Amino acid sequence: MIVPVRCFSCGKVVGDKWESYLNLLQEDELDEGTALSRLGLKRYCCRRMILTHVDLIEKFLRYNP
Amino acid sequence: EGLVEYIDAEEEESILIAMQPEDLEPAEADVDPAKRIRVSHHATTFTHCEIHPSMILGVAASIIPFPDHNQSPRNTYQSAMGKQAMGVFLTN
Amino acid sequence: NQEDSMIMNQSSIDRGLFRSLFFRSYMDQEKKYGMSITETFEKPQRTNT
Amino acid sequence: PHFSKDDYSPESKGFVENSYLRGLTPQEFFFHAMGGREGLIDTAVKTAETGYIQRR
Amino acid sequence: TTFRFCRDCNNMLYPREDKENNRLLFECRTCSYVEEAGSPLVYRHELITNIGETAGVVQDIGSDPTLPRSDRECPKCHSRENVFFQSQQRRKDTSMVLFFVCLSCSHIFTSDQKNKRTQ
Amino acid sequence: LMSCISVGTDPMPIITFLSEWGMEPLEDYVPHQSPDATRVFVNGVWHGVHRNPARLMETLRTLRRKGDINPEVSMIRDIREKELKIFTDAGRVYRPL
Amino acid sequence: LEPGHAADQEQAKLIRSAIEHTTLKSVTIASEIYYDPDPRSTVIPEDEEIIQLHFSLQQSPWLLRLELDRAAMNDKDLTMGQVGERIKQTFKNDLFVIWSEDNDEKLIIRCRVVRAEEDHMLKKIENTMLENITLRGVENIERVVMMKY
Amino acid sequence: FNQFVDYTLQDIICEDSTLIISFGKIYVTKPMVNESDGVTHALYPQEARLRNLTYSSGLFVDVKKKVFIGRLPIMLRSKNCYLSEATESDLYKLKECPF
Amino acid sequence: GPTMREITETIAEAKKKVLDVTKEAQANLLTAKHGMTLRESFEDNVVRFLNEARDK
Amino acid sequence: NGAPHHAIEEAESLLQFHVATYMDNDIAGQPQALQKSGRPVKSIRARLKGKEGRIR
Amino acid sequence: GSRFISTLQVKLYGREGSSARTIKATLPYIKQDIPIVIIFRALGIIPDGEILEHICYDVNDWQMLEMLKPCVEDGFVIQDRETALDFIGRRGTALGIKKEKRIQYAKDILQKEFLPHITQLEGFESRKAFFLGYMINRLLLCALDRKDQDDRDHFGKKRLDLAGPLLAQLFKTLFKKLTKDIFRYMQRTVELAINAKTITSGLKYALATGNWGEQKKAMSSRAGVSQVLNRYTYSST
Ligand SMILES: [Zn+2]
Ligand SMILES: [Zn+2]
Ligand SMILES: [Zn+2]
Repeated sequence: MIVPVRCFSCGKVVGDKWESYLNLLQEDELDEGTALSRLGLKRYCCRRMILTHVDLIEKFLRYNP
Repeated sequence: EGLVEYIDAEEEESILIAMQPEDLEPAEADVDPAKRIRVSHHATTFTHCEIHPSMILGVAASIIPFPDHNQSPRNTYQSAMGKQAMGVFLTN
Repeated sequence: NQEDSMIMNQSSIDRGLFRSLFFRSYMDQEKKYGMSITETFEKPQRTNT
Repeated sequence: PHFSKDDYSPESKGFVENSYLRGLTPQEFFFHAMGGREGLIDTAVKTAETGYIQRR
Repeated sequence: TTFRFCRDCNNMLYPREDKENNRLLFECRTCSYVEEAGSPLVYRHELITNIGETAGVVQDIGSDPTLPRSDRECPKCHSRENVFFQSQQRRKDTSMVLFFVCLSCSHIFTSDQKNKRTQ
Repeated sequence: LMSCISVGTDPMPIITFLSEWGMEPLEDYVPHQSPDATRVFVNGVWHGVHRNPARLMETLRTLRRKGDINPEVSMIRDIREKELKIFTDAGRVYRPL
Repeated sequence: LEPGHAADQEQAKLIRSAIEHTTLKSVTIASEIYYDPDPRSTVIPEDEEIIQLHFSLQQSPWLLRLELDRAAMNDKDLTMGQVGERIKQTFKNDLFVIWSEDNDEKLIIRCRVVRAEEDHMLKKIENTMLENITLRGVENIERVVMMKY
Repeated sequence: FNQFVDYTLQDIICEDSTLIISFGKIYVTKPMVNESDGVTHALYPQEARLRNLTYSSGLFVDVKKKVFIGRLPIMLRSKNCYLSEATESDLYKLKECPF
Repeated sequence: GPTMREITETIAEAKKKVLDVTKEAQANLLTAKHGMTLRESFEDNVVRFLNEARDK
Repeated sequence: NGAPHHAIEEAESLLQFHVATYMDNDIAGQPQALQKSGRPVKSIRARLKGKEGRIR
Repeated sequence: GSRFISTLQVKLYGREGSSARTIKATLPYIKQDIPIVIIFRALGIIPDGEILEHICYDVNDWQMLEMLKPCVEDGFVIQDRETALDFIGRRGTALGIKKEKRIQYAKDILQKEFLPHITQLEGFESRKAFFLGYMINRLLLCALDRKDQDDRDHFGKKRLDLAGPLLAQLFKTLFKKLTKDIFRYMQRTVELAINAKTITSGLKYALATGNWGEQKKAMSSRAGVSQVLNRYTYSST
């Protein structure tokens, strides 16, 4: 829905790292591999957390109330 | 532009289809051991070419990763389970 | 995790793994039996039978 | 339709040259699916047939 | 066998014996017509058939893409340009012999090594 | 995924086209005269016969490829069986190639 | 197989031959009806030799001719006379049977009826000949395989 | 569905039609709701789902010697449906999912 | 790797053993098995080779 | 009352039908005695007829 | 249009190795099977040889022709069009003696109910007699082991009736029932007001219940045509 607070597997906080991940991709023109790593998402459990996240909240927000 | 055509099963009986374009168009005048063992482009009478063999599959089996690496019934079972699954079905 | 059963990370389940929402919708109508006679949506109470 | 006529070859009549590790070809995949489906039916049919056999 | 019809009727002809002269005749049963026979053969069965073997050998045979090709030289033109089939006689017991058609002289030849045909 | 089902075309433009492109009407068929003649069928109706189907097919195939004949219309030529079957027909399952 | 015969494959072959059902239909290439009015001569020049012999050490002018397959006769290890005698006993004194020898280029059986509306009768005989008649073997016993158990 | 509404529907009217009184051009309205407390207004899918109404439109034929025949349930995203010609932003407003 | 080379070869030689029979039957040299069609006989050998192959 | 005698045989056939169709409604080559709904009507027979009958 | 599935069977009587292997055909509203040759004469093709030419298109095909030799014999007892039509009309029933009844009945069946595609129009005997011939030709090609028996399961010879043709089946049923409702109001007019509900509610019932048949009395009627859309996953939808 929205970026999970913390990695399921190890519990490292990935809650802050969303907007910053997206700016590394867009503005910095970085690839996902280096972007995740710059944010310091070291183990693949944490990488899959952000890398594979679908931010549907953005679609839901588009509806009226 | 007549580069693509619609073919039913009755018409299919009169044509000869190539699977891949590139791997099924020139002719012989090394090979990767890891790769699967393919047939031949020996037919000089090719009328049509397949857009992609994976288009033989439908919605359900199209979610199966590497189904060409599974026993056929195991794919039939996963075709049935994707319905018993869960997630966002619509944003509204 | 024997015979098609599996072990799951309790720690991960907490952190939100495979947790889902579930909704059920219940419905009703004020039916009109004959003429003027109608059902009423109200909080009822112990009155006659 | 991917084969020429009167092709009695291992490749044409459904011999799956490959392993599951290597992956099946499109032809191999379909011929496997053809035989596979016969399994699922035969199973379905036997579950029925054996049911009654047990009861009688 | 051959099929002959009655003129002035176009109806089928039935055999009749000319016992006095010992000869076969074909009479019309719709009219007074009679004619001498051509062959003494009247009926033929053919249980082990060879007719139907090379069916549909249209001159457009070559334009069928579905048909396979070979590089065998023709017994006539010696062109290494062919199209082949086997059945056409869709019986159970049928041999696997191949029937080659030339995309030049248009003559049919068999891969038959045991038998020595002409058609 | 790529499958589609024929919606239903009108056979009349094809029938009108065939007669104008070498189709003898069934009522004028003389089998002893035209013994190699290819039978032309439109929606399981034997309309007549054609003496040079080769050219007729060439014309029809490129007529459909141009879009002048609806792309959903199926047209098959079984050379061996001396037959040309056409389907304007609704309900057929087709794929693109 | 009989106790003292288990090892002998030839004994086994003999029984296979004795029990496996064989019809006239299975050995026949084609069946033909001709109008050969003179029993002493023949319109068919192949049979010109066959007549000359089976007429050295009154009949129907209509002839029923059967061609037999050498290959079929060989798999079923049959003789022309074997086949012939079987036809002979099926119609007894009602059908006149002559046949070519196991050497002659073409394997033929010539049949004439004994003693108005006669041609139509031969077509009935050709059906009884192919369909009805049993050469060797036991009925229903259709294919017999040899196995070294 | 589109083939049926556009073409097939007109044919079904004009094949037995006329009596002893003929049927003409069939007109297919956009989906509507003929309700009491009012008369009729346009019915969008999300409304029909919630209010348990049928998403169908009016059927009109010219009778010779115009006329309401009944209501044809419309297929969603078809030629005659409102969503067919609607943008991503229109759907989100219409509470309909773009997907 | 070498065991894969050995398999690829095993399948290959079986395919050729099949072709050799396929041409033998097409040349009308193949003699039918007792109580079996030439076709029934050929097909039996083919599927026997292609199975022998998978097993090896 | 005024028995037309070929209207009596009519009502008698009807009584025979309802007494028949009450015990067994699924009669051989005869129409089903369907409800208002068109729903066939449970025969006493059908109640006891197995897998879900009183017995089974 | 119409929707009248009258199926025609062209049977080859007698098994392999049976005398008198005759060819008869299943005619709609005609109680008995008619020998092919009788039909051809009832269509105008009267001399057995013209009948043969409509069936076997090659005079060098002695094999196929020997198979039609008994057919000709089977038909021989009927030699004109009237004799042929009366024979068919007798097999229909109704003791309709004779010209304006028996014969006219046969004329009608051949025009309207025999091979209803092609044309149901008057003068198309040539067309229908060639097609019957093509059917016999195809039949014999199989009996002679030339062609193979048809695959009843070939997907190309199958159709899938989607949302539209299904709604079309219903609209025809309902609008024709509405036509009857209109025709009843006109007769009642011993001298507008047409029931709109029949079409609205009709389509509603079927799409609701999934029982593709009018309208509460849907038996025998196709059930499970219309079912609620699955919404667990986008892909499951
Ligand atoms: Zn982690
Ligand atoms: Zn005559
Ligand atoms: Zn040549």
